[PDB]
Amino acid sequence: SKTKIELKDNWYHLDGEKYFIKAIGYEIGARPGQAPYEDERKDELELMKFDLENIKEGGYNTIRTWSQYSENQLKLVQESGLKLIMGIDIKPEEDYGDPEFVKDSEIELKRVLNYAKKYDCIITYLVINEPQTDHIHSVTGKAFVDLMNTLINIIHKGHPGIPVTLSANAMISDYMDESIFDVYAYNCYDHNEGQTATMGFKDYIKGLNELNGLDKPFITTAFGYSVSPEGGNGQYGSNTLKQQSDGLISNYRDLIDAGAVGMCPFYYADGWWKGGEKSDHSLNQPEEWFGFWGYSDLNDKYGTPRPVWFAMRDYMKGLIISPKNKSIHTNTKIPLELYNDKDVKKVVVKFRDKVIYSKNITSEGYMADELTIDPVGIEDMELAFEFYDSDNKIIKNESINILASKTAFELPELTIEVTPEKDLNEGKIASIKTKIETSENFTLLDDLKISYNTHLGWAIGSQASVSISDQLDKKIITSENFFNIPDNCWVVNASAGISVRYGKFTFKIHDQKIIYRGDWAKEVGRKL
Ligand SMILES: OC[C@H]1O[C@@H](O[C@@H]2[C@@H](O)[C@H](O[C@@H]3[C@@H](O)[C@H](O)O[C@H](CO)[C@H]3O)O[C@H](CO)[C@H]2O)[C@H](O)[C@@H](O)[C@@H]1O
Ligand SMILES: OC[C@H]1O[C@@H](O)[C@H](O)[C@@H](O)[C@@H]1O
Repeated sequence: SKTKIELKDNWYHLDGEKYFIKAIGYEIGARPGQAPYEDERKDELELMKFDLENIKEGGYNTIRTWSQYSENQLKLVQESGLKLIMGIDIKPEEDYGDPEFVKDSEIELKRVLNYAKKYDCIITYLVINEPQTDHIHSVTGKAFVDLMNTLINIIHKGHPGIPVTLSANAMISDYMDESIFDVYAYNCYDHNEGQTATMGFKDYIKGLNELNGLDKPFITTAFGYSVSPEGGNGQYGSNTLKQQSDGLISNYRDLIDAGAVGMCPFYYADGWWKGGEKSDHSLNQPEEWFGFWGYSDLNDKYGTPRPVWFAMRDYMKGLIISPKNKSIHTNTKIPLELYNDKDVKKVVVKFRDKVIYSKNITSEGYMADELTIDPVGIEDMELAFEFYDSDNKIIKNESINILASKTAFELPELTIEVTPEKDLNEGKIASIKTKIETSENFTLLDDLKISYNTHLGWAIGSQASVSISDQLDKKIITSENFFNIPDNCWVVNASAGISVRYGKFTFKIHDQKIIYRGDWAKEVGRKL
């Protein structure tokens, strides 16, 4: 009598009902003094009970993991009521083409499935975490793609009806074909650099979903901020607790706006192990301070929640999927899509302090309806949503900003032409020629940003800020920027973008090219 999972209209459905995955990343075996990949493996059931209870009280309906649970650990999750997105420990730096590696991975996965298939709390498998561009280049995309297929197929037979995808960072694996998987997924971070500086976070991830083809559900397997005392660069590491909390909420809205119907904020609690020494909480390792919970000292096995925990719990009470923030509408009818928890009994939408939508909610979960708006010409509109509880008291406010008209209209447009256009082998030097078709009434703000992300490990590559002050009054605004191509660049994401404003509506216009060195990515690269 197990949960039927159906993927359609780019949503997960459980037992016929659309189901927004409100997950959180969760790693057991990562208390101070512990390292989950090196220590003798323990079930840690007492600490899991504490954690699973905390996570239910934090508002989540799902956990997301990196490493397979034992049967004992799975049964506890099963009995908790939470859903599980279970990662499999398939070492990313290993040779995917090595028959011993393949066989060990297959034997291990089959061992897991043999009991895991009894536990219907599992709603997705993640078959690998974070394969690096250069490594794939080195062992070949075919080795990679063949391994993914092998494991996908073993899961489809061993635990039927459960979707399979992977954990892949959007900043380094933008180029990758994800069409072999059942759902599209990225780890998504907003550090306002490279792709996220040009396109902005919303538009970057949405672009990838469009390139993917808008034909499967899309989820995020990670996002968030580190509150390390120091270390990192820009917004990576070294955030305040307030920055962390405000950042998760900005991320949550943005990624919904990119089409996500499942969310795995990163993550439950700090892992001191992650910067190298598990017994020490290093002041300058961003990676050891990503938790929504932190530990006081080496002996603290429990920890306490940081402000982000409470902001997230509050934010998740009522989710707005449509309309989307920074969306453009040319109809008077706007799709409304909500995912309410059981405490939301009424939703109101206001424009300029006037009710345009009111509805008593009698059942939790997904609901669709339509908003009627009445824009004059091209009208920027802050849509003020209000969620109320059973006592008619507001428990959440959220704005959705739209740009609306009853009639089709012109936006300013940014396109790029990139050289080499199609094959990096054709020269040692690149160019990005940007062209902005302006539109009066739309103000271009600040600097044009250019990114030539050559994908060398985590490094962003060259960027450039170009002033367009001297050109603001022209219909067509141009720029040409040059970049040296590293010999070990196998793929590049070349992009450009600028901020635009219409009344109080601010957004970005941008364009993007993904360009490969040779035919190395015939198998692994996205086919359009
Ligand atoms: O089980 C698979 C794999 O796990 C690795 O350890 C993982 C980390 O890779 C992971 O890293 C996070 C990213 O997935 C996410 O996108 O961003 C955050 C912030 O930058 C990263 O920390 O974190 C989890 C949880 O601590 C770890 O379990 C192993 O290193 C690897 O050997 C193993 O195959
Ligand atoms: O410096 C390396 C780090 O850079 C960040 O942008 C990534 O999100 C991290 O996962 C990575 O380990």
